[PDB]
Amino acid sequence: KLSVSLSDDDVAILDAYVKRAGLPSRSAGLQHAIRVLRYPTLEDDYANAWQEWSAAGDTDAWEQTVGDGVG
Amino acid sequence: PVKLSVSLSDDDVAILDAYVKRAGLPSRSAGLQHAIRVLRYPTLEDDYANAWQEWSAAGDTDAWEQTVGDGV
Amino acid sequence: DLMMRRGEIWQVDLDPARGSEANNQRPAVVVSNDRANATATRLGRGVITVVPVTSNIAKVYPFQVLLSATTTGLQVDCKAQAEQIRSIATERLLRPIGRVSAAELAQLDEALKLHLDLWS
Amino acid sequence: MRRGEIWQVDLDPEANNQRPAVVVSNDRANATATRGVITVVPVTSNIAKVYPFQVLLSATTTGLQVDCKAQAEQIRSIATERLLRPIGRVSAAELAQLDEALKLHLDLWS
Amino acid sequence: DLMMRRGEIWQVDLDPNQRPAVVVSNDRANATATRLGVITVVPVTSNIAKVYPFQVLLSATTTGLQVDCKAQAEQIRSIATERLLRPIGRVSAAELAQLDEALKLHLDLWS
Amino acid sequence: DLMMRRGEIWQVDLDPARANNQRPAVVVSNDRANATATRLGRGVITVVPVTSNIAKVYPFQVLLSATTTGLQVDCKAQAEQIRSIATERLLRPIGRVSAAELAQLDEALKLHLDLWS
Repeated sequence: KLSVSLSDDDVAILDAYVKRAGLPSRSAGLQHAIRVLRYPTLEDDYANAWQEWSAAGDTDAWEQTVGDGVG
Repeated sequence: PVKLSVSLSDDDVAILDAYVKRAGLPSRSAGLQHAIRVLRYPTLEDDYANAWQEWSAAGDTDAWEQTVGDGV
Repeated sequence: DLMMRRGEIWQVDLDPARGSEANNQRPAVVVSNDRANATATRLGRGVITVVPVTSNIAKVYPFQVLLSATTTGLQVDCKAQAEQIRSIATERLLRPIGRVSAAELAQLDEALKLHLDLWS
Repeated sequence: MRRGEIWQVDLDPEANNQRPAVVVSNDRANATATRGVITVVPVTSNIAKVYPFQVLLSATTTGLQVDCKAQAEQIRSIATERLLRPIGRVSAAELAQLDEALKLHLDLWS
Repeated sequence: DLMMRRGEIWQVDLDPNQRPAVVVSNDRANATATRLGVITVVPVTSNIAKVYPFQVLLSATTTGLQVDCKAQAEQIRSIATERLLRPIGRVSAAELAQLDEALKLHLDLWS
Repeated sequence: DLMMRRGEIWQVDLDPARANNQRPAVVVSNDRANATATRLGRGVITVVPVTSNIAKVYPFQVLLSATTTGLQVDCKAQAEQIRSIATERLLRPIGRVSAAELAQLDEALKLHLDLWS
């Protein structure tokens, strides 16, 4: 547990995010923020991972399961 | 200046301190201000890419280049 | 302003064959993070993760969340089944319906943490 | 069926279409699944890159022949009848890494 | 010899070509600049299909900009005073507050 | 590819014709934009021109102390000359202002642009 000093606008942004995302606490909001700071190229990581996945044919391999448990 | 008591894991505080050292910031609080702004604008990088692409794509904006040497 | 993002409800095709193959056509809540979702929308293609939704309320379990027609845009009251979570190609997105309320989204986060043993 | 185990999965509708995956649904849902789906994370041997939503599983403890990676971004709930046989299980550290990768991909606070 | 004030939309001459821009330098610096000098402005365009966080929607007025436009704070520029031709109008205090936020976002400034 | 970062001093080309009106400038745009422009190889960077005329340092200008690596003479950043330029006008990196000098430059920008609270 720490004590931080932020501006009124900072706490307003944080509270709006926590509200929109349905998070239980400002600490949860800040955890999301830190997790975003943590991975700067995550969008790129997803693009490349999906590219590997499609290039290997794995969506065709696993697609027979897409309807399991439903219907 | 609003003050908060917040609970962050050891790993989370390590990430925050690493961002602070990385960005040459004076305190964890400044680190968290940066983090909150990032929270507010999640697609900012793509926003800049698209804004620059539209700007360069418009021919009515190249004229602004003519001012690059004003005052110097 | 639905943009294919987390918390949004979309009608998706869950049939392996798709085409003229009938049924397996369900609403679903997007639960993949919005960096992934925004990447899929930017590329026009990707792999998202959704929680299927059913109008057969039946017995409600702690890993399922009641979704109300008043807020979601669904025609009837439904139930998100976190135990049926699955990643799908964005090609299987059919039609945006709306999004869950903030309360419903919080409880769907709870249900996911329970189903996947991610409570801390 | 327990969380963290690697199992061989039947992906047929025919021939030999079977692939390993890690069980990530909790043990009790696994025990009551046939009342039915088990939630698994696919695994691949291509480890040229390992992204933050993916976890390396070390051939020492896997039971697989080579180092692999669990692709938490490809999580899928599948029919219980597809779980053929157990091949191995991840270490406690690998399973914690998989927890973090799942929270990351699914935007889940902790 | 006109006075140019922060928040005013001005028509600027880009000749070595005439474009609207919002004055964002403070009025002390502007008053000095008319006598010296450069004024810092934010270019305005009519392409409002998307308004990114470092841009501000300027709603059309009857006497100013006839169509909705946007101020692009990511294109902020300091230009020679002589280029400032005429005032077109004033952004509202709400539009200028949004422009302050866009400038702080783009320039990594707080408070 | 050279990563442009806020608070770093780059040699920039400010001539409209692209004539040896090149001079140092401090990058002041945020590093999300800067890193995007770096990653894509195109974009627009916002900089503050620097001059070796340190006759008087007004509150909207910042004294930059000379270093062994970067600027060899003391200079001043002119926040009143802030301008956005295409990335191809950034020629080569020279150095980096201190943390204190960058805070000073924050205050100078907020003063020149009326962004103070």
